[PDB]
Amino acid sequence: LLSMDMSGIQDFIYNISGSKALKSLRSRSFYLELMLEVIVDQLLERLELARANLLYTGGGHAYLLVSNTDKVKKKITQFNNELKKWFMSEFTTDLSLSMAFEKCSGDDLMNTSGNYRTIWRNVSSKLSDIKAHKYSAEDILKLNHFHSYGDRECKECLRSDIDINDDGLCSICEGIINISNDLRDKSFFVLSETGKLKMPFNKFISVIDYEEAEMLVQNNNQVRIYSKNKPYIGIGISTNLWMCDYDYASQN
RNA sequence: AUUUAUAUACUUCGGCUACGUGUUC
Ligand SMILES: Nc1ncnc2c1ncn2[C@@H]1O[C@H](COP(=O)(O)OP(=O)(O)OP(=O)(O)O)[C@@H](O)[C@H]1O
Repeated sequence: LLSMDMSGIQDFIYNISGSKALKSLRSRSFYLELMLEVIVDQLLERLELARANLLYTGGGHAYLLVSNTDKVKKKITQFNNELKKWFMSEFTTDLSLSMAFEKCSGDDLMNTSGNYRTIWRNVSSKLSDIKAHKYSAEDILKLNHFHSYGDRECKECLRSDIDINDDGLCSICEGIINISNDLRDKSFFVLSETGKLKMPFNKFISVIDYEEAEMLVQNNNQVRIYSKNKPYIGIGISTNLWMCDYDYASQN
């Protein structure tokens, strides 16, 4: 039973002070949500496994029931290592993820003597105490010695480490603005290798409509269409992602 | 030269901080 926790959502989502703030917030919550979705899907691809194995997602949590094999464990550990590398490379304190798992048996799941709750609490506890130790030695040394030439804080996004560009905006928040602009009109989001917004596994997210999504399907491209609460799509890798995106300002 | 001594009605009714504008280089 594998559990994942996102570290810093309540902080990173609430460093917004600009005039376009509302557009980013819809884009920022969606950005974290899509991060979690793409990372969990990518994990399930590593496990050569099915989507039905995801028991619960939401907030910064995720719950999976995967095979108890040494192979599974080595893959989980390796992907955790690469994952931690990537987040350290992009935000380094604002967002982190945690991995944890604890053995369970069939007798446990069948609700024999309430041990289901015992294992649930055990996995929660291991997830919540592995967050104490997040950084090995060499990583913490690696952070502290970068006399690296960089620019200053993003206006929309409060971050010293980030480097601003045109109009005093960094790349990440400008892409956030663009995808926010596209949010209200277009309903489908694609996982593509060129795209707009930087995403974990060397991937990028852009926006599509059902027709060019269809062409992408007949383009046999390794794509995952992520939708805005649309059933009956039947387009490639159908992913009716569950999200509430409402704005009265678009009713004018 | 011998009785009043101000009396009742109404004791303010009608009509209820706008703009430049919030954030950064
Ligand atoms: N994409 C998101 N955008 C905005 N708020 C979110 C998003 N995802 C989750 N949240 C909410 O923000 C809350 C605060 O997140 P927080 O940073 O405290 O991390 P967490 O997931 O609760 O875990 P922990 O605090 O143990 O690290 C979450 O509990 C959740 O309800």
